Amino acid sequence: SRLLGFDSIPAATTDTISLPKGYKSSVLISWGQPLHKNGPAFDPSGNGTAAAQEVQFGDNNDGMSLFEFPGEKNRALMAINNEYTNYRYLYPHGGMPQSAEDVRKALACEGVSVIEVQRKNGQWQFVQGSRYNRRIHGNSPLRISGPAAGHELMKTSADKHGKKVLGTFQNCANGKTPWGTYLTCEENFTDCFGSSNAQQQFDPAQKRYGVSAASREINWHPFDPRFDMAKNPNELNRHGWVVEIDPFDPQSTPVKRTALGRFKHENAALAETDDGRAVVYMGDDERGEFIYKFVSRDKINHRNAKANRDILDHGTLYVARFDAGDGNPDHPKGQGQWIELTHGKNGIDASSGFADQAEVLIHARLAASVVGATRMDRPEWIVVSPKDGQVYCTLTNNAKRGEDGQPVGGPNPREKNVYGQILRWRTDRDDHASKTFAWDLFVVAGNPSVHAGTPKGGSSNITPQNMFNSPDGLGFDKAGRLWILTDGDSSNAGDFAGMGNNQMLCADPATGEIRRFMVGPIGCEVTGISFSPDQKTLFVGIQHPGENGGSTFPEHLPNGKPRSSVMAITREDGGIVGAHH
Ligand SMILES: Nc1ncnc2c1ncn2[C@@H]1O[C@H](COP(=O)(O)OP(=O)(O)CP(=O)(O)O)[C@@H](O)[C@H]1O
Ligand SMILES: [Ca+2]
Ligand SMILES: [Ca+2]
Ligand SMILES: [Ca+2]
Ligand SMILES: [Cl-]
Ligand SMILES: [Cl-]
Ligand SMILES: [Li+]
Repeated sequence: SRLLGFDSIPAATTDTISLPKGYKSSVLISWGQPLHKNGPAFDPSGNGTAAAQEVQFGDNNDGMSLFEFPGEKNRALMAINNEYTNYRYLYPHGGMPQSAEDVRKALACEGVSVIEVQRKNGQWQFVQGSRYNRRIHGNSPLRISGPAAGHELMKTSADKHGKKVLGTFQNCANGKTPWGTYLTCEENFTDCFGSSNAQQQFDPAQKRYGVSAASREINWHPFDPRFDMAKNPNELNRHGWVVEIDPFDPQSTPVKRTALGRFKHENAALAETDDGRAVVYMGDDERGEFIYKFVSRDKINHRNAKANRDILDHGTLYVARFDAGDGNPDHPKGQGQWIELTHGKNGIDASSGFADQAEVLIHARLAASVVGATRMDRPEWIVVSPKDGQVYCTLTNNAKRGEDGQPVGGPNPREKNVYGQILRWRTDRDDHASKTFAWDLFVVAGNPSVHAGTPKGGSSNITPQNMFNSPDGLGFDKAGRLWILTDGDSSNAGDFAGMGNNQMLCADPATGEIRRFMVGPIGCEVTGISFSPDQKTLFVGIQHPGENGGSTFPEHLPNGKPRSSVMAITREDGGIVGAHH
């Protein structure tokens, strides 16, 4: 291959970072790092306060973007998501929150960490004390904008006007706009809500989004009533959005962009129509949910960044339908289309339960079911090639594929899918404004050591050497290499025998060739990817090392506490990461 400059590494089970010959890794920043001058040191005992956590790097770092600093090649800003927390390590008691301060501490872990990084002797390092350093967390004051701002469904007793919301949490992955802003995506936000009424009767929209009275083992609602559906049911509507942040303005108020719809947002991939309007491809990460596309009303003003202030408030939301494909067992190919989610179109009207467009966006999942969107195997990250504009989407797995309502077909070709696949599409005429596209399965993950000669063995670009499961994250570099990050079963046993710990692989989109590049430590997932502008440093996140108690990464102190970290990968020779030596 022209693009793959390293040899595929073996799978690993060690509590370390494994890389190819000639590569090195360094910890850029870890959960708990104070961001400001004289800030509170990380306390490995768990006794750190919620107020200190609000000024420290958040937990479980996930999607991230790097922004070049105008006029200074040795500076950059990074906006890094903090998705959730690990109660076994957050609290001294190691269990569920026991107080309002414990709840505040968990909310402080989540959100976004904006940091400055500087280079000295080729090595990028965190700059504690930079004026750009900032935490945006679960209790931060945010604004709501777009078509659902101010709607009755967005009003609560604490916010009677439906335009001011506390926090962004469950921040999964990201987007980077061409107007210098950062998009952060609220994914499993519903897990945080419960009810003080164990017999609460949830309405169809609440049930579709998966809320329950017990919460999904988060248990904030007994201490903070904002999360108690018996008292503040509309608070559920004020989360599950894409949030826009300006990393260069530390006093700016982040904005929830309701025009992009409400669902369990994984990431937000940017592209542009041939007539210059912004496009945002978005996955809803839940078994049997959909893939969405937002197209702005107005043209992007590339040379006047602030003229795009509210470009994401006006536009059109679509959802995908994919056909059955050609039935190819290895490389199925087909067509699909984008179906508009607008009140008064495609059967979305009062006869199907939608009074206005705000309700269509707040309950986008329901409107998408009305129009006949294709139920997918858990869409996670979406990326757009900078070389040819083709779009790539992980479909991480779907243990329920084949049950009633989720038939096997087209881009979801296997029942009880434990491995996942990567879906690709090419917008017609290579114009992102097109309502139709051609699709193919770029890779169908599998285990040819266990299941050779069967669908569970994967596609022919999968071998026992490079095999992996549950692709989640994706990233392109400027050369056109496609980086694949995994969040799968790390047991290295049964269906996952020989896959080892979670990992990162590199692929050539034009040939389908995939090589394993990095293996992460015990209990982690590999998530978050960004490159330095010169492409000589690849930044990648190690999330929840030791989720089940088997790691001390990265400090490796005796009976130590593992910490999610952002790693800086470089070549010892100083060349471009992934390229030939
Ligand atoms: N109690 C429960 N009921 C229903 N769905 C659940 C569940 N616990 C987890 N899930 C969902 O099942 C899927 C698999 O769970 P898991 O925690 O393994 O996923 P994950 O690590 O992929 C989450 P993420 O998408 O943030 O990376 C996810 O989509 C998760 O949201
Ligand atoms: Ca993910
Ligand atoms: Ca995942
Ligand atoms: Ca995960
Ligand atoms: Cl179709
Ligand atoms: Cl573990
Ligand atoms: Li253009």
